[PDB]
Amino acid sequence: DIVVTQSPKFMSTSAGDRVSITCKARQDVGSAVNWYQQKPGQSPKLLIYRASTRHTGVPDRFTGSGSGTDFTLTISSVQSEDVADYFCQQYGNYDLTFGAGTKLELKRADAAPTVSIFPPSSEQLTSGGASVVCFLNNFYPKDINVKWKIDGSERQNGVLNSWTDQDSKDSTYSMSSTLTLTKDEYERHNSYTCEATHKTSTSPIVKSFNR
Amino acid sequence: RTAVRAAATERDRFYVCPPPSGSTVVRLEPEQACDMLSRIAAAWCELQNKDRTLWGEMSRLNPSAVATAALGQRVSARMLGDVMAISRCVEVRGGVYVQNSMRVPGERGTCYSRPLVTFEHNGTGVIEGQLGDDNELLISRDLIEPCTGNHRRYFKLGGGYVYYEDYSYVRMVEVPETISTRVTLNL
Amino acid sequence: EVQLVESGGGLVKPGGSLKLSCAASGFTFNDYAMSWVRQSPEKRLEWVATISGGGSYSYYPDSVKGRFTISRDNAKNTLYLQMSSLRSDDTAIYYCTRQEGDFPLFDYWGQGTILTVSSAKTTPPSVVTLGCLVKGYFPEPVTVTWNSGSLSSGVHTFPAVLQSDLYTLSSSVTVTSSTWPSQSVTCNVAHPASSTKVDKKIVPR
Repeated sequence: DIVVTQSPKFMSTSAGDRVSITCKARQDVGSAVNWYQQKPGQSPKLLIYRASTRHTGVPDRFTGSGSGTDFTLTISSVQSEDVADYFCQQYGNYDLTFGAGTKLELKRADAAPTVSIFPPSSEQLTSGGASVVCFLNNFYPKDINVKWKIDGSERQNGVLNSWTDQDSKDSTYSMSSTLTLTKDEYERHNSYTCEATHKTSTSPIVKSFNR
Repeated sequence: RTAVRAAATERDRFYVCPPPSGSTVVRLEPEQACDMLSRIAAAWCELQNKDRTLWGEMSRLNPSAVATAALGQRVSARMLGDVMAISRCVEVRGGVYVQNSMRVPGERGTCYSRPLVTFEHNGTGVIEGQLGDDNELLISRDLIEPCTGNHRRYFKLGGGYVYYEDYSYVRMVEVPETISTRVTLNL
Repeated sequence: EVQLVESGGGLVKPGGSLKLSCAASGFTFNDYAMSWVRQSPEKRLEWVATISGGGSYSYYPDSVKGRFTISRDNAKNTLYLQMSSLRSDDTAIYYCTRQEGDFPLFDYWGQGTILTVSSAKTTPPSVVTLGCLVKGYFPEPVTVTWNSGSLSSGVHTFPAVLQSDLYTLSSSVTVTSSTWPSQSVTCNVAHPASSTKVDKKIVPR
């Protein structure tokens, strides 16, 4: 198969600015590459075909290019909606193949995560287990490192994180974190704390609770 | 594009080839056993003898092309075990038209491998074939493929060539640049 | 408008069988070749199958070949996909697609297939910023809102995560420190595949 390599995964820019993305087919395709857009929650949408020529609908900041093996989408001046996932396919060969995809990201403008912790709920214990929630809303960039502590003792066993997509109003990432542990494991400790570690801070920003 | 560029050649004639039944049956001339022009005979003969082995190999996977060369005549050949079977490939006169599209009419998404041709005569009436290797004309339109993007091809159309792009006709062309393994001898 | 609806998906035991279908409107159907393209649990969009405009021909990756059968039916503009030996890693969203002359052009809605285990049902333990922890449920999807739409802003409903073998999602919503609990606030959960529905008032202890 004509393996098509779309580096990179992440791609971060700013409002109204220059962007582009690279796809390297493993054999010659010439003019015969395609780029699709996938805004979060929707299906794909055809942008550019035969390389570098638009579909009947697409704004004209979007420009593809090149041919042979080295194809590159570029977007002149970014807007709000232009944040999406961006996918290249080729069609010189069955079997048909797409690139790995490339994720866009605006820059306005960092910020600090509003970290609140939560207890296992009243009824949750009665069914027989305990889960501690730590949210981290409205921060930038995506990169962050939450670490739990059970009476000042670190825990990475039994944790499920979940990052949100970048906001459409403001462009800030959030994330959640869930320390699932047993009822009897919960009973036998006291002070439970979730410890952030973002660029924004010098120090680990922290919330905790007792009992 | 229900459209059809008419064609003519010269002394690269269009032939059609029928399958040979074993009317005629042949083999190859095997290695023949062999005073400054003494030395030229013995090398030449050994060359012919060694080059024999090659012709062998090629006879087993493309006999038609062997017999066409050995008999200087367009022929269809195929093997029956360790032996060949031949017929004269008949010539074609009448108009030889080359359909402009390589798209398959109903099966919108699939394509033809090599350009469709409409042509008359060859005992007899109209035929809807397609363009074979080097002016073979094929009675059958079943060299198919699914439509790639960036399909550029150059087919030998009679004397000349014919360029096609995106499974659709472009022009005629003469392929200017020859490459050669011919080894001329300054005399 | 050229529009495009498809259906068939749900949960299926490995080795199972399933037929998808796809209702094509707003264009002259058989003029175009139809296709089937599948998004993994994240990305990758594997091309699955592509049939010719008339019917006669169709083409496959070796991955899905034998197992899957593409077909169309031009009497009433519908494209099908027949999966068999249905396999765990076939778990993906299935977008039906129209091709122009060589490649996919108007992608369809999306249509999720999953494999293997059992429809365990949600729980939401209930949880200034507050929240809602929906846990132990299967399969996708589920629906959170707050106060039946109502709360436009504040909301940060997180993506799901598969646990050992069950999903679990979380939802945060933030408000003016006074206004709660003066009007107590409800989190409206729904798991349609188990017919479960749970509006949960968030109380202090």
